[PDB]
Amino acid sequence: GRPRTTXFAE
Amino acid sequence: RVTMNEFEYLKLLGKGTFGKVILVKEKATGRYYAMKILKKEVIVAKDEVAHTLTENRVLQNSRHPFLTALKYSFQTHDRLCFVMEYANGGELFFHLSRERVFSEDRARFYGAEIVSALDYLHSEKNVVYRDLKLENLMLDKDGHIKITDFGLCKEGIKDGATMKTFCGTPEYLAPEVLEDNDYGRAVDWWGLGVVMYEMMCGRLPFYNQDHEKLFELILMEEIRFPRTLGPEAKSLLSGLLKKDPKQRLGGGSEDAKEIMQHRFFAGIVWQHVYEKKLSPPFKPQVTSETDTRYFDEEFTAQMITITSERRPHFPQFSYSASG
Ligand SMILES: [Mn+2]
Repeated sequence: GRPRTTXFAE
Repeated sequence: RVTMNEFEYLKLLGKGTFGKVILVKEKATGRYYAMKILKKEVIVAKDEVAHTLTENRVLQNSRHPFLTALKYSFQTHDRLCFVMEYANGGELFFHLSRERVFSEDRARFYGAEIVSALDYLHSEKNVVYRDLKLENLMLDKDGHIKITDFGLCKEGIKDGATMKTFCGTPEYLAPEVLEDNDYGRAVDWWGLGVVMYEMMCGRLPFYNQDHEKLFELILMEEIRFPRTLGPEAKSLLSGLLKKDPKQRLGGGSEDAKEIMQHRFFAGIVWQHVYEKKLSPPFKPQVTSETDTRYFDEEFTAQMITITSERRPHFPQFSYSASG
């Protein structure tokens, strides 16, 4: 299982 | 006019970087919801207002069986609150972190539902979702998909109208977003290809811990598949994961309709998909509405109650559903 991810914007 | 005293505050479902989500009960009705609570202070410091407002408008302006619905949004002096449909079944991320992989038929089911919802966002609402991933695909108590988080949607996108903003989740970014040279609504099909690849293959199609190396793989490496994947699954995944959005399945004027015709979905009747008549092949084993087993025990175990430019007033933020 991959690690959990986070979104971003810019 | 709704306020925080209309709800009991039972359990922490999880905590993001700009707020928290609380499993709540509305006093007057007995109905459970998930309430997103944002300190206004935090929102403003982090330049996160626009996303929050985007989320509010997209949720107001959407109703689909596979999109998390908004019941209420309101504000207090210092806070913003979205009261949403509660996805009892947790994230598919959680489910795929415990199972190594799902069957083709299981992924077909979730795939069908996600297509139904993205189709509606694209063709009925002109919304591009842009952040499809396992973390944002949640299940309801019966095991149907509920897409959550709309703060990265783009509103107003029609036909091959382009977008410019670099955003999403790194592992999920489409090659044309990493190229930084204008992108269209086909980024959502690239995400659908990534999630379905993860469901059937057990891993992301491109991985490196380092983003810049990850992005290089995404732009340059040819897709490969486990040699047990069926040929209709492969072909679907090949089409969705074309690096050139013009060559991507769903990349033309027909959008979702091209994916809906693909032989991987043959014999799926799309209207029956929309009416929730497909048999969800995993039913969540929730004893009750406060059973949070499919949520992260990190957050579940905590027992907490808390009930001018730094803390502004958001005009016309508030909203109530049923209309
Ligand atoms: Mn989220």
